[PDB]
Amino acid sequence: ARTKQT
Amino acid sequence: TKLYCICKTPEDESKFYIGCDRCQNWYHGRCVGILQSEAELIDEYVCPQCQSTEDAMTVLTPLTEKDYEGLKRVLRSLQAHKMAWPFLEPVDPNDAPDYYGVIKEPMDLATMEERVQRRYYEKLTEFVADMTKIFDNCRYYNPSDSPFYQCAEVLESFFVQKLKGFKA
Ligand SMILES: [Zn+2]
Ligand SMILES: [Zn+2]
Repeated sequence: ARTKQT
Repeated sequence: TKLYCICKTPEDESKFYIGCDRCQNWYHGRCVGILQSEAELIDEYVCPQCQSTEDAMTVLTPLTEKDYEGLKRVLRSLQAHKMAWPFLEPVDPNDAPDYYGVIKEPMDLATMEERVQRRYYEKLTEFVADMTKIFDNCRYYNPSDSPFYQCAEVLESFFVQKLKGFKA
């Protein structure tokens, strides 16, 4: 999946 | 700066986001119920609203080649079921006159098989409607405590489970 994390 | 998620907020780099491959919006994992550890295990992500739309449209999309083959397998499974005996073939006009006096839209599994063969059905909803007609006709014509009525109850329960996850 495409994600944005710290 | 854009606004994202169901909560309509600008990007906060301290928060975890997951992107929906269908609508292309971004969602806080916390707002859609998915943690980073869980997100690692899935390839594509479909947000809750998009997933609800996909679930609802399953019965409306065109029946594909594979769908038709699957419908045949579903019919075969029902035809082999112990409680399917009252529904395998049309009621014999000769065994039962008033059946047709009150049922003008009869339906049975053999007739449904013929309909799948010639591609009478073009959407899953149409196939499900004919199956439901088999059971509704039966429950309309027989008492609830009768074996016929209960066979419809049993087979419909079996049918609902058999159809789970049917569409690609
Ligand atoms: Zn949010
Ligand atoms: Zn979406």
